Amino acid sequence: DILTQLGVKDISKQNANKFYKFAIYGKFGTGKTTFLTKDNNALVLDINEDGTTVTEDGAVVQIKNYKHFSAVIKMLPKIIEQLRENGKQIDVVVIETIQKLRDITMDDIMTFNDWGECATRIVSIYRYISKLQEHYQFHLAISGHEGTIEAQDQIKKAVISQSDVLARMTIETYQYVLNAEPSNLFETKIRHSSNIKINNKRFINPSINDVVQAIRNGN
Amino acid sequence: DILTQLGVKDISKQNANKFYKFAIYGKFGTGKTTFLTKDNNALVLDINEDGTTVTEDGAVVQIKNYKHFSAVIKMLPKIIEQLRENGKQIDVVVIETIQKLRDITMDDIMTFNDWGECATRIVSIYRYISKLQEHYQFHLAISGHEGTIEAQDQIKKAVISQSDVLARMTIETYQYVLNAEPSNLFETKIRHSSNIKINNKRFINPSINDVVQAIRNGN
Amino acid sequence: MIRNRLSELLSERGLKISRVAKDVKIARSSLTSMAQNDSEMIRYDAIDKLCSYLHISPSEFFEHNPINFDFTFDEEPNYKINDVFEGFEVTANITHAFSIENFDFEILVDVELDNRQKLNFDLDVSYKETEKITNSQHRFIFTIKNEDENIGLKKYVDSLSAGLKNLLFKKINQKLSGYVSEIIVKNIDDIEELFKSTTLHKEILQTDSRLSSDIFKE
Amino acid sequence: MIRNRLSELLSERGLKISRVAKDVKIARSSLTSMAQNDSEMIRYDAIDKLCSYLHISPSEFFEHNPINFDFTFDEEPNYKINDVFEGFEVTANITHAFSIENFDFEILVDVELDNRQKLNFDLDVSYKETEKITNSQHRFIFTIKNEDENIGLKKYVDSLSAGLKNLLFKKINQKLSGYVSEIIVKNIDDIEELFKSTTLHKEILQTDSRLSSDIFKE
Ligand SMILES: Nc1ncnc2c1ncn2[C@@H]1O[C@H](COP(=O)(O)OP(=O)(O)OP(O)(O)=S)[C@@H](O)[C@H]1O
Ligand SMILES: Nc1ncnc2c1ncn2[C@@H]1O[C@H](COP(=O)(O)OP(=O)(O)OP(O)(O)=S)[C@@H](O)[C@H]1O
Repeated sequence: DILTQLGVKDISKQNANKFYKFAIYGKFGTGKTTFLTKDNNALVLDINEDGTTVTEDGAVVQIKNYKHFSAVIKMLPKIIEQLRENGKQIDVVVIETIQKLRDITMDDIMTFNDWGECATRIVSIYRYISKLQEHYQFHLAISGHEGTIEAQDQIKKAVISQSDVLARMTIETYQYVLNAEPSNLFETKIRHSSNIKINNKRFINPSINDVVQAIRNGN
Repeated sequence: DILTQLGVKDISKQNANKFYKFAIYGKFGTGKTTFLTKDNNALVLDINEDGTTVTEDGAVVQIKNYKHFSAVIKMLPKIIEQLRENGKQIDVVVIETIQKLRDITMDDIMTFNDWGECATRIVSIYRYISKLQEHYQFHLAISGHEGTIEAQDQIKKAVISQSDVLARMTIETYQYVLNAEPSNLFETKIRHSSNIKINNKRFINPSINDVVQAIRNGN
Repeated sequence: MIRNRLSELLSERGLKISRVAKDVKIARSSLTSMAQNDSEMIRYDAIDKLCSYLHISPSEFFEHNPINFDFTFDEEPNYKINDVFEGFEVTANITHAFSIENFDFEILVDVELDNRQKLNFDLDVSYKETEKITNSQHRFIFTIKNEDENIGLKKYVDSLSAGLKNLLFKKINQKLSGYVSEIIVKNIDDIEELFKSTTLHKEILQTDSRLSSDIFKE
Repeated sequence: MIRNRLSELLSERGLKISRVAKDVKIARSSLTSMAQNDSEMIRYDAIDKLCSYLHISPSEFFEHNPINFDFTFDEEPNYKINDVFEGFEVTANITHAFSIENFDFEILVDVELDNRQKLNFDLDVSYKETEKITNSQHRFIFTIKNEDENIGLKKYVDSLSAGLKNLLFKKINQKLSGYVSEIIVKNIDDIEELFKSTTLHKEILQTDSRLSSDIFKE
């Protein structure tokens, strides 16, 4: 089959159960982490930080070194299967901070040559995670701090391009809502098929499931 | 066990008895130290100051030099065991002033290179205290002076990110109340699980216990 | 056909290679290789030291059978290999790197009897599938196309003792694995992994191919 | 087997090491090393000065026994070590830095009798657990797998005098600790502490491993 010999594949079947990636930049003290772990079915790879206190339930692993980070990503297939074995439910793998990934990769490589290598490390990680993402049915989510998400463009470009849904989480008693509605002031994008229509792009008390259901089924 | 090989651990069990860190920034004469030591079960590592008079009972250790500071932190495990052996109850370790930590670390390192090293010292301290924090079941609390808490962002960023609860204490007959309700004018954040709801984010005559109970059990 | 019987003799007595080597003053690596039939030559000194040490006559050390087999592989095989792409670089699964559409060739075997008379049997072997022995390793499986015409070859093979038969099967497989692996490595270019490093060619050489056929049952 | 008896003789007479060194004009460091059986060579001058000083014949200074033991460790051991991470850098607890999944190997012992005849015993030793002797220090514990086959070795060991037996046990342990420590240091990279500095490799070398088995009871 010349079709099979090349990578050509049908879209209707590919978009049916696809696991979307989610990037959430919620500034400070808003609930973007709560959002990621609200489902209580999450594995949090936090970096030099411990924000697991907010999560109701799930799995978690402190990352203290770039070497430690490389090991967990390489053995991630083996790890996820056993949590499912122990009976723990993992549907999403979360990296707590993109800025810390910049800091750790920089230490490993320690100029624009250095910055380009740092970008190369970041792009390589996403490609590796994605091939496993299709294999193990795990949603990926990365979170960062407002300062658009704060970082150097080469990274921002790569993150925004690859990310399916990019959202900004803000608090408006007080109501906490995730607003992905288009806007010049802040940049957001949700990907849905032509037939699917999002009547409301702001979600109050949001969870990864609710977003998934909105992007697969009618809002 | 591939799960055990890596640091991956369950969340429901991790958030059950977690000892939260508390950062309380206040203006002059707002009785911020009273709150931390009201429980009368506290060890105060005051820096170049003596505010133990407001406290009724507990153990206080004056810190006069960066070298003295390094020693107490390194031997802190051994110390906690002895005060508990003497029967003194220590549940919280308090550093009186973050600005003094900036001043002492600066003397030890004496440019942006100097500032970055000062930030490196501050981040390293928290990581060290945290691993003991899980081991010895001690709440950590740091306090500073309003001028948001006054400091240089690199420090502020690290403190706010790591701190579980950040609160501002103000006096409003006159009443002393800690307000962590969200607000553009002042920045506050309390971390609680989705199911837990804080009906009232302002606490009058506050103590560390009351906050702990509010963040674990229903407000 | 001839093989050393050292591995069996030591097992019945229970002496380990580590000890025997210390006493007979023969280096462990050489004694281990000679324990297997891998070595091609044996030094007269080794035959006597061991024979005196285990009170075994030279007869016992060697097993002989007058039969003798020869295998020749076609210089020109028919092979078609299609690159699969699919980012093999991330996960080291050979199947992603390349796929064999069809690889078929002939192996000529001459079973020389004890008498001068010899019999000629011609085997045609073709690719069937690539089995996954373990997650990280695979074994190409090749099946003989014509077996009914060469049924007589099987009668000569099973006549050998079990130890000789296991040796012969290792020899036919080692050659096959070298033949197929060498052909593939040339047609497909190497791909180095992003994250020590295992290039595609090294993985292909490591890969082993074992013939699956009625004639050979072990 | 042979050891100096200086430590016992001085204790009975009650003389301190410092006074003896000042009188016999031998440097304290050398006399202390020789008090232990650590030194390999002894100068004739030392044997006479001490023997004249303590009115002891040369016979008394040395204890001898015709028995002689030899130990050989496998060149190729089977070892699996898994990095544990968990921020060892903060608290110096080796367990956090690395964990041994399984480390097993063989030690070959030859008990040569007074007569030319020698007996060969083969010991297989495996990892069991890492005991914590003190909060800052640990001792890897290894247990002999087969002891019933090598019961006879124990009968030869306890036949020695207590002083010789204590010496032999030190020799078997020192070698084991060097062997296991050297293997681990290569597989695991060093980690330097944040807060003089104690790197992981230095801690691993300091760590000592003591064999736990019925054969050796002291
Ligand atoms: N959907 C929500 N409804 C009401 N309050 C919420 C909601 N989400 C978050 N909060 C509040 O915010 C707290 C959690 O804030 P986090 O999730 O830690 O914020 P974040 O922005 O993800 O993280 P940092 O560390 O503050 S940048 C909760 O305990 C609530 O006080
Ligand atoms: N014709 C349209 N009407 C309404 N919304 C639309 C329309 N086209 C796109 N959108 C919105 O934009 C989403 C798709 O954006 P994309 O097609 O991915 O944008 P793009 O600019 O082609 O690609 P990047 O990756 O963002 S540069 C949809 O899910 C809608 O939210």
